[PDB]
Amino acid sequence: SAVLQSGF
Amino acid sequence: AGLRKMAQPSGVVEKCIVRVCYGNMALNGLWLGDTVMCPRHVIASSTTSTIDYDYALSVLRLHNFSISSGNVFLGVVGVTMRGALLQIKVNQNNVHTPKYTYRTVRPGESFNILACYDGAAAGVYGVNMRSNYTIRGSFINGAAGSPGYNINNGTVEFCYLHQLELGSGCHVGSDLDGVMYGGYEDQPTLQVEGASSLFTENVLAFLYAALINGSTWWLSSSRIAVDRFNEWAVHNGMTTVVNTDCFSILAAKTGVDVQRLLASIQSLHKNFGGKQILGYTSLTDEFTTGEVIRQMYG
Amino acid sequence: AGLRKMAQPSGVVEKCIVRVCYGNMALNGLWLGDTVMCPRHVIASTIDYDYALSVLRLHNFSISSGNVFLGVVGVTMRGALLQIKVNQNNVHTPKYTYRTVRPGESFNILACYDGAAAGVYGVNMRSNYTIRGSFINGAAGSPGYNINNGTVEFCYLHQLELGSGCHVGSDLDGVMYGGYEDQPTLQVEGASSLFTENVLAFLYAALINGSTWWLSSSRIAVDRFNEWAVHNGMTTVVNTDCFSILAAKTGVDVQRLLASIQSLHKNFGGKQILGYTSLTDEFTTGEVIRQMYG
Repeated sequence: SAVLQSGF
Repeated sequence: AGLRKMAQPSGVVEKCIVRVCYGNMALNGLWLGDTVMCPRHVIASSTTSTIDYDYALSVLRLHNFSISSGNVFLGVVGVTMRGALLQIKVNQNNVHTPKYTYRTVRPGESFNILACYDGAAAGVYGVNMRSNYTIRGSFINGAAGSPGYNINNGTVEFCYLHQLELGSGCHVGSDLDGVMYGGYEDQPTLQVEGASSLFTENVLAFLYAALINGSTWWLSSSRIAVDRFNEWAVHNGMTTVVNTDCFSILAAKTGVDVQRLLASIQSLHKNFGGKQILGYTSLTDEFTTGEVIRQMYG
Repeated sequence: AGLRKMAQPSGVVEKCIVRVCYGNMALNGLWLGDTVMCPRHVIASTIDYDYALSVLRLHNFSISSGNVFLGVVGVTMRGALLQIKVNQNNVHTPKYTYRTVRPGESFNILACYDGAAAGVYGVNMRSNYTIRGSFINGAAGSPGYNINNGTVEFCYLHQLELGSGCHVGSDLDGVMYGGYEDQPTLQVEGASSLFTENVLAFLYAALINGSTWWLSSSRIAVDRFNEWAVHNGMTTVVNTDCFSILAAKTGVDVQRLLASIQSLHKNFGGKQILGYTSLTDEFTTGEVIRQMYG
């Protein structure tokens, strides 16, 4: 599943 | 001598990096003039179910943003949606905005990745756009918004803003118009990268660079016509050769023509038989004819 | 995910490059404070550098940052470098130090021509004190650097290319890496062996990225491996404590990786690891941890 690479 | 996948100097682009934060989400943005571009998933309240970006935008609070360049915070004037990007109007111009353009890259083309975290550049490396519209990059969480660029005569040509990583661990961005490369979705859904083929014209460029650097053990004495090769390529995971005008100077430089190289490619595609070519143990299509010529000759 | 050989951003160093001309020679210099460092062969026509320096006229130098020419106040010899005192302070001089790199360590190359940065790429000092760079005529004086907590560590100024097309430079004290000469005389690079501790780092990166096809079930002790290494184009393993977190995260110890390295030598090339040649040694433990975890 695609991982949208923003962080916390 | 030597061949390295290199990047152009990053200094001009480093001054355009901002951190963009919204609620629990933080990623990077690109500050040009009085605008910040960043991936629109920074305003998603999930990344595990399917986002309605229009809804998310409609209920957004402009003050809930935190945009910063180092210690310099930027006030948000307005936000519009721009494909898979947010277009954020901010209250200050970036005085360090370079002369720039946008251009969408095509498969087979090379560009530079400036990998960023928390609004600061961490690394810079060259990449080449694959036939299935992904790049083989290196990104972890927080890297979204990382820009792709080429520098041509002082003008920075922006071509990529990092968006997501597929299941296979390869990487997908949008152009600066907000159009996703390869039509992938900025959703946490189940996406599979398509089939991928070696860019034969790039592999040719690599072999020419190998000859210029004195690697010759693999060079065939047989030839094969482009026509004939192309029949073989499409069954063997390589692209067809269209244009050979780009090999004129390299064939002139080496005294080796495209047809001998196509024959060598057929042998090498199977195996390198225990040996190396400029340190590679298999064929690379990461170098364009342009990079090779510039690296061999200036 | 992914593993790529990166360069640290080059912006802070880009502003320290100048073009240094003297007579017929042109190359690059590193301008810090009111000092320009460049390779001393800019003043050569074997070579007696003291004589060349004794017959030299300051006014014959042409040193420029962009289209701005700097006034040359003095020159002193500094091993294989010239230390050239100029009449202006580089206002963009970063916080910096000098450090000599050791074999196996990574740094960045800023490839320069005519006093301007053209390309940036990461490298790794090899066992025979050379680097696998990419340079053509005019590159001399290109700086190598590491960026560490806001400080620029300069470690390399490009000097020359050997017959085998591999590259040699000096540190910022003017000491040539490996003791090669800055002479037109013909010299051969010493034997180069794959840096094993780096190959170990790479294999851990591969595990972390889900590459396991190559993973051996056998094991071998470090010192028994080192005995094999020396007869097989590989360096000895000396430091292993830096693998502790990697070994912990993967469940795979060093002895098992050393066994895997031996097997990869026997069918060498039969498959890639993360798209790389199986026995890649350009990645240090630090680089892998930074890239996998931050």
